[PDB]
Amino acid sequence: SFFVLNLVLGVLSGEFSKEREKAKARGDFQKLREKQQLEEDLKGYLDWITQAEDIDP
Amino acid sequence: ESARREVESQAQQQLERAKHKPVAFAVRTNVSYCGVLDEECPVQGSGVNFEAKDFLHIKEKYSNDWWIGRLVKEGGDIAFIPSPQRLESIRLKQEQKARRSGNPSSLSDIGNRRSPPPSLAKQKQKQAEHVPPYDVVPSMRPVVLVGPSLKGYEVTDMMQKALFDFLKHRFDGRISITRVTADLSLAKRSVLNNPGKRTIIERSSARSSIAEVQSEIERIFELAKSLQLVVLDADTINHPAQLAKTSLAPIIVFVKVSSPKVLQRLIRSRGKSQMKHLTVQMMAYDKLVQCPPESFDVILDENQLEDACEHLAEYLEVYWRATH
Repeated sequence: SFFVLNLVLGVLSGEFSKEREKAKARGDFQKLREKQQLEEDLKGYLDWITQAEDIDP
Repeated sequence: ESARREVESQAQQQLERAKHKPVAFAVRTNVSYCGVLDEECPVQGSGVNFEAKDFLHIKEKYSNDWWIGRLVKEGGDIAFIPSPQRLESIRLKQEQKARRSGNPSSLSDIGNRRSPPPSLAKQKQKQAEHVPPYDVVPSMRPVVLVGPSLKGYEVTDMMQKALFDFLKHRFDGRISITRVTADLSLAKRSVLNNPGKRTIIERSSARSSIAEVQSEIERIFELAKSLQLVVLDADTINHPAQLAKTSLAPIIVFVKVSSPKVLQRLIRSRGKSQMKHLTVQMMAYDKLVQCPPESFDVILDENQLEDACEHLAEYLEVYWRATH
């Protein structure tokens, strides 16, 4: 029960790591990476537009 | 010969009694000439080897060969600067170091055709352009804000309005912000002896827009006599290509927005009415991005108003102490 569970967890973790390292070559992480910064600058530029309107002319 | 010793301290004494002597004019230099190689200076010592595109602001008129000015480095001191005629005169002397400086080659042909250097090999020729080594610049270098999109596009309008807001508050009593409408690109260094002196010429230039492209220079020079930074919002300056060699030579700030996809998002924030020049901004940003920075002396890379204000204020404050 404990040794067998350890073996199962180790094999599954190794397989998951291999699949992760094979799918990282495609670059699926880049799409998630590029999505975060595109959202960080979004509100950082929209608030600039918003408050500059209130400083009025 | 004790005469040289007497005149050695004469220049220093006059230049030290008054520490609050105002600056008269300013001049840019672009010649990498080592002033220490030649020991020709009124005061014995080693001069400053000024680099190209260095802003020298004159404040004295000593003689016709050398003058007195100041540089643009923090805690600046008093040094010597050669006259453009003196610099032009010594420019020809540099080529005299070589065996020949003209048509007659020394390819093992000596004593047959001496070919003394004519006026062609001297500085008399090359009068088609005759660019002086020294260029006249205002005492205070202006500032031009370019980007991140079309000037006056309701998105750039809100962009620099906040930037102009904090600038006129933090620098209160120290800044002068004005808006202009006339053209600025149609202005070169020298196109005629008397360009547009009279408005009753009735020619191809009488009805054109030349009495505003030039008249904004010396008018703003008087405003620059206070040595205060000047920023405008004209709808003409969209690339520093024409501002790199103009008389103004102002301060350009890079205000890029990083990704080009975000630009569409702020465009769609207001929805429609952005189709007038929407395709332009698809390339207008990229116009000042694919080109090398070079022109932008300082670059603003911040996605928020708060730290963007501190970036501009950081550069202005340090540059403020350079010419003082």
